[PDB]
Amino acid sequence: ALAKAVYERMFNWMVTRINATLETKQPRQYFIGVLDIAGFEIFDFNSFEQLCINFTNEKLQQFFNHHMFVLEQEEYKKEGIEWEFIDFGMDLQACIDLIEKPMGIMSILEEECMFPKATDMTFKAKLFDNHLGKSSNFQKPR
Amino acid sequence: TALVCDNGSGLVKAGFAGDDAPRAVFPSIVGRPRHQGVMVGMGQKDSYVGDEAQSKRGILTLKYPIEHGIITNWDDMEKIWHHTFYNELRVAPEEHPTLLTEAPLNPKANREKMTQIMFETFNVPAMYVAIQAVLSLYASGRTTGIVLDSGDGVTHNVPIYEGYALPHAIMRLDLAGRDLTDYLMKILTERGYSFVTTAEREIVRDIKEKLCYVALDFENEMATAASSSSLEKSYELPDGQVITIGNERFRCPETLFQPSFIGMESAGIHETTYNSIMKCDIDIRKDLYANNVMSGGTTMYPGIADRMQKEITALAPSTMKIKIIAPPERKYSVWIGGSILASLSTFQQMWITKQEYDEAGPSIVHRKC
Amino acid sequence: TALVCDNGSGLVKAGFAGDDAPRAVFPSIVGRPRHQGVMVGMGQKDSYVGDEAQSKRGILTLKYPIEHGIITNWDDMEKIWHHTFYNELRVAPEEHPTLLTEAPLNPKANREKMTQIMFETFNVPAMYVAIQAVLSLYASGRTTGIVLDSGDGVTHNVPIYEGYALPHAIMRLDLAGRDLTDYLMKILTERGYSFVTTAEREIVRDIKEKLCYVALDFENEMATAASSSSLEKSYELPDGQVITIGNERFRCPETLFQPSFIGMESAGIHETTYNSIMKCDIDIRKDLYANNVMSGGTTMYPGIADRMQKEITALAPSTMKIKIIAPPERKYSVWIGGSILASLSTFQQMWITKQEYDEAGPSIVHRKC
Amino acid sequence: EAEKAADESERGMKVIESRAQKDEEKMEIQEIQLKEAKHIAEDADRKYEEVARKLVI
Amino acid sequence: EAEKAADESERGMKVIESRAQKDEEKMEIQEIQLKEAKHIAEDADRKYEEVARKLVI
Ligand SMILES: Nc1ncnc2c1ncn2[C@@H]1O[C@H](COP(=O)(O)OP(=O)(O)O)[C@@H](O)[C@H]1O
Ligand SMILES: Nc1ncnc2c1ncn2[C@@H]1O[C@H](COP(=O)(O)OP(=O)(O)O)[C@@H](O)[C@H]1O
Ligand SMILES: [Mg+2]
Ligand SMILES: [Mg+2]
Repeated sequence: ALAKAVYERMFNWMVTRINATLETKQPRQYFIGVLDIAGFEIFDFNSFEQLCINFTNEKLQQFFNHHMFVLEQEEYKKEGIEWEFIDFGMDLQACIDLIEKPMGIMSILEEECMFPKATDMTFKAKLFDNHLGKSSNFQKPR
Repeated sequence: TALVCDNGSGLVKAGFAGDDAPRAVFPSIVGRPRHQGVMVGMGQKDSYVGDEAQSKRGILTLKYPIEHGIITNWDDMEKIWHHTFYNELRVAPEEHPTLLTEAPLNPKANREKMTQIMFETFNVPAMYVAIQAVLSLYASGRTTGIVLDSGDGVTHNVPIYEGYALPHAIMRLDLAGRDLTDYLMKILTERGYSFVTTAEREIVRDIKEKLCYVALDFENEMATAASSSSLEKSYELPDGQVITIGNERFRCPETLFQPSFIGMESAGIHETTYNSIMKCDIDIRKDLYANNVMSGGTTMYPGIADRMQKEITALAPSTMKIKIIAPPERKYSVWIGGSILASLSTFQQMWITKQEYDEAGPSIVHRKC
Repeated sequence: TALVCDNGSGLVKAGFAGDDAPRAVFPSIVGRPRHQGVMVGMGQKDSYVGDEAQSKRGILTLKYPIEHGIITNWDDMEKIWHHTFYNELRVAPEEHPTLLTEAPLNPKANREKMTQIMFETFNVPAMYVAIQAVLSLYASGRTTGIVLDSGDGVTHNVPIYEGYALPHAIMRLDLAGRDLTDYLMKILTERGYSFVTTAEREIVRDIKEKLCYVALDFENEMATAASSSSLEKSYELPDGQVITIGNERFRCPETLFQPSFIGMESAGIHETTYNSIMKCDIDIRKDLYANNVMSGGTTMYPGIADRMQKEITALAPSTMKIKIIAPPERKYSVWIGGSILASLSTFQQMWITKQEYDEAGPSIVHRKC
Repeated sequence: EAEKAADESERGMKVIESRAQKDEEKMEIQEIQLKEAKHIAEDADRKYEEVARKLVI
Repeated sequence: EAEKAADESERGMKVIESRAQKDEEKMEIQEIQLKEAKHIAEDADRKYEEVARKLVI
């Protein structure tokens, strides 16, 4: 853990130094930002890392859906007759709750590491107990 | 982030959920002035609490409101609650779920009224008292074994296997921590010193804190320190004197291992814990011997782990491995476990929200724990 | 490759058709917790099955759902089916014909409802229950003789000549394997030990597993071990103690050879098998005496073969050769034969496809077997 | 004097601990050898008792 | 503090020495038992050969 933390913080400090050699002193206040993010990941033998990255990638799609919904909402409002189903973001919220919302999935790992005698199988046993059928997005492959 | 605040008679310790160290810990003394006021304009405080009170014991009388895991003279213990919440930890209870601690079975009425007092005036959102030992177990990450916390007010054992709190063998004992101090009073009268008052009676536990190591083969070590002057130790009071303690040094803690000195006719802790071992199945003894965990306070005395190992291995059949778990995280393991338990998300559903109490009446704590 | 799964009360054994060894075998215990849950967040399993359940008997109650070849409390035996199929052998039944086992004549309603429960929920393709003894016969490659399987739940004999299952002499007896254990409880109370609970009651069959050898001339061997201390044997429980068993060692299995001890007024197994011999023609006795085959379990006790030979040759006219076939493949011969039977291609046409059951109603098992 | 005296006893503790670990490792292999010797003796008793029964028959 | 540390190093050395003495005591008892278990196994093999030879005759 210590090694990981020291490496990460080292990297960010190098980012600070890159800012340093590029420093400015003009009145700059309004920026247009380009962000690069890891792409959606689906392939063989995917552990935790993939779950994390996929969650990050899809939250941005949640952001997109809400944004386009806002603009089209006002536009259709000018032509106001009736909207189908507000908040396009629900389509993703249905799984956002499963991944994050307290005692969802990600929370279960937080709780499980704390709990004594962390054993891998008990993790899945708890998940099956807690979010099968109870959660309409948690099922088993074959 | 709810809260966790220990109840134990000795040191009311306060902290926050999840944090690995109690934010503030202080002795549970409550003090009142025992002389008239002489220098007009002092603006005297009518009562004192905690280390502030311990600061000026000189003109103070000390009431411990918590004896033998029973909360007596509730007025001052409420005063301690109030001082804790606002001055030490410094948040209004109105925005923090709270968890307390309680010895195995103390009385029935205790919880059933304490929940009320801390839940009606402090107006806390939610609370759940958890029996000491199961919490101590969590604190060490071992979900199977016997707990011997012996928190200063009371000493007790539970068998817990595979995470089941097997009730009927719970073997409580009132060989409290304070009573070692009180007996040390009587044993220290003999060397010619005298400690009549209450303030000195508080000092002596401090002098107990350093100079009490339990020793194997009590007879041989006793005759040893009697014949030779090797361990004649010294110490000083905040008075100027220096005091020389002889074999009382290792005659203090052995009241634990046999109570014939204090008088109480209930076997020493090692025999009680062996008893509670032998009052379970013939298959749980395989593991129970292996995960023996000390806890609470009053076991920071050096050696006590080893002496305990000797006594048990003598008592138990010499085919089991009795390697006892005594981490030096003791005296706080209660609180560490409490914080971890408060950190468990699944645990969130358990404790009692105000609605249930209001609509159900006080007994809800017993009915639902 | 269909399947073969024994029903017998003791050890539900699972494997595959053709294979010479059951893939997985486990005791048929079903367990429930008998204490409240104390360490929040365990995620307790609401029931347990098989060696997993046997692992933690400490806080468990044991129900055997299979007594005397009758399947009682069907809920848990269905639980055992479910655990078998998915966890031990690990294939969905949807793609595997299945064969079961059954004692000679237990009740009428047993099969007539068990086929339904295992054929309607598990949705198996096809099934056919086969009476124990005829299966045991194939297992040894001898198509003529008398079978004495005495599977732990029930003991019985059949005469089978030239591959004909001659019904009327089938001589069932409820001198089960478990009841030897239960009697051993009462006989072991006398030496001063005590085994009240259920977990210890499970242990004792284990302690029976090694220390019970049946001895000829019971009177003389009994007085022998009484006079001399030669065979005084020792053993240890997973507790630390060591237990010393005297003549109970060879007074255990002899309840089989005479039931006066257990009380049941039905002659010992040797007399019953001789009886079933003498209830056939005067020409089949020529061969029947020669091919006597033990089977099932509860006959791995050393010596029992020889003692049996002595009793029979004493009973039968001393002009026949009674050489009894007791291979050490016992305790599994049921399952070996079952696999071989499932391997027979001509046998494929026999068992019941779903169509017949659906269009005919439940009685099809009795009508067609 | 006190720091010098402590240095002697912690050095003596370390060498006696090294001997104690050597004794423990030797004790555990001798324990396994004793269990193996008991098992072959018990199996040999069973082998003797079985042939003794067979002879009388 | 140096005097307190010197007492802890003395106690450490003394308790590990006491444990090492108990390990040494147990080690000889295991060797005594080991000889008995081996002698019983050899005696059982000799006694088996007597019965097994007579059984063939
Ligand atoms: N240096 C020390 N050595 C041994 N015991 C001590 C020392 N200092 C304090 N103690 C004991 O620890 C006790 C506190 O234990 P207790 O109050 O029962 O647990 P908790 O403080 O968690 O409620 C005090 O009564 C005191 O006797
Ligand atoms: N070492 C042993 N010696 C003799 N009998 C044993 C031993 N171990 C187990 N058994 C007996 O075998 C029995 C199993 O037989 P049973 O269940 O009737 O046949 P199956 O297991 O094929 O259904 C157990 O009840 C037990 O009493
Ligand atoms: Mg305290
Ligand atoms: Mg069986």
